Amino acid sequence: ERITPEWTAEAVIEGCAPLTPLNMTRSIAEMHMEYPPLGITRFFKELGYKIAKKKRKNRFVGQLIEPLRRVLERHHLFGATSTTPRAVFNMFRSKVDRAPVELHSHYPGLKKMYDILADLWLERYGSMKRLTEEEMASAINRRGAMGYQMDNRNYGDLGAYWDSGDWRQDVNTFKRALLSGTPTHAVYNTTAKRIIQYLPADARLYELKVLGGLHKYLEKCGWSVAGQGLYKYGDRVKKSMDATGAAISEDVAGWDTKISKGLLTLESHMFTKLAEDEEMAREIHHLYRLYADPHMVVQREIEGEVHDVLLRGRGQVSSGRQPTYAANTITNFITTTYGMAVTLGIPEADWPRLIRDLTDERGNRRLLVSGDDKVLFLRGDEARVYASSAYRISNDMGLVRKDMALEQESEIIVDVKEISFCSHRYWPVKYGNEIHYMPVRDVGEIFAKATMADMTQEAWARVQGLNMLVNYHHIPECRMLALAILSVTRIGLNLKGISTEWLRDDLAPDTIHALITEGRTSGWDQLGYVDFKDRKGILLRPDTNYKNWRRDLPEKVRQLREDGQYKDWLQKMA
Ligand SMILES: [Mg+2]
Repeated sequence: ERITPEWTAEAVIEGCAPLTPLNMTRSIAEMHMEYPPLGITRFFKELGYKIAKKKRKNRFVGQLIEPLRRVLERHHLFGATSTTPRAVFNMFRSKVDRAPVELHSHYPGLKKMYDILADLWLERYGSMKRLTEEEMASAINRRGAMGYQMDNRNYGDLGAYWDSGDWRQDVNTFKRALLSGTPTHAVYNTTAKRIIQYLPADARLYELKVLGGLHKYLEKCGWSVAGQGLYKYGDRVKKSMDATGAAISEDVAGWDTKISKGLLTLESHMFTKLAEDEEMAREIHHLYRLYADPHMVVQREIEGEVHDVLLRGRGQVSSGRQPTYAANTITNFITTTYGMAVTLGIPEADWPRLIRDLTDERGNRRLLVSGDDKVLFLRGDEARVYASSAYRISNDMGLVRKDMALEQESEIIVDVKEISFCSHRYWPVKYGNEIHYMPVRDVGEIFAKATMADMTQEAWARVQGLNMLVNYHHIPECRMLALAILSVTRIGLNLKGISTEWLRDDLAPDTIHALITEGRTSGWDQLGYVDFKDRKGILLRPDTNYKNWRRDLPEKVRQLREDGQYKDWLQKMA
């Protein structure tokens, strides 16, 4: 039914530069809208639409696991078509087309904590430079799409665009138009996988250049796992639990869709504080003027006609933006620390020390944060105070917790192995005579992510094999699949084009022991396994289906090998 959304008033946040909309006329015209809007969204404002056109498994990994596909689909979460435009628009309306809560009483306290963190980072680490070309080359996804506004340049993917060097002039053109107040290439494209939003490739490279340094501060933070591999997370979870004794690990449903323009105004305020010069601050501020006023093209289908629909929102966070992870991590830390401080009655004059202590992993409160994922660690007495009322503050901000009633008290976790962080739990695994906590999740999810993405298909599989060996060797079916992947993929591929210490053809256990025990242990035989008794549930039961797959893996490896040079890794196991 034909709806005309009325947005609430905007928050006015003292001490912060407002994120005024840009002049979008040029960027809107670049999308070549044809018809006036239908208006069937409740929050997003439709500007117009045009007639469009309806928008596999890696062969190496996929064939290696094929004998297991049945048990993985039945007993695990492997789960294996393109989403129709009808379904795309239905999931946009269900999940994205929801107004953020702009108006609440928490901005002054949130600002205080953003300011404290910014002053701490500046005091200890200095201000933030734009990324260098070399840093940008390390961070790009070479397989990223170009965007409708860039499709008629025929680059294929980001990697080809990057190699051509043409982006150098385009990024400067993007910058100048943006700073004029009338950007080019500022309308988001979307694809369905959830719905991924992304600016054109030139805009994405500019974002990375300006805001990509935020990751460097996060690497210094004891509440962040930025730059650290998954094999380190369990020990961090254990260390945090040992100093506290109780954990609260709650997810927000659709975190990205709930971030307000008010929260974005705070992010911008903080990041301009960090910028290296005044022009950079203006660039960051102008990027956030774009972010807080997102325009995007989403598909739909009515009466058999496929539409490309131009929609305008307010606030929210787009997923296909490289700085998003770092900005999400910071805002998740601040909103969580704020709600905890207010709920526990920590006086505001102690908030600078509180944020320093969280950052230094000192005291008996700890956080671990990655994107929208967080675990809060507290002593039992404070955990009970937190669990019974901190949700009121996040509810006030629209940060509603997933899969629980609105005012349900938080579950207090007291067993380190029940803490979920970054979609894993962590179990103690023996390396020689020491213990390290290593990640586990449903093996169907592990295998699916290793399977669903030329010589880059082979290089991609090989990197999945190296990653699986490093992170999941303690799960027997994962170590086995990893060794099979490394036996069927050829030596000499460019893995770095596709995670530096171990991205090598000559990877050996000494590299893995260096990452986990700093080389106190050695050899294949000191790489631990989970106990046989626990090989069930999320892990593959070691029955005849597993054993037959293992039996036929050497033959399958020989059949999948082609003209390359290979080594036999399956003999490293049994
Ligand atoms: Mg969590």
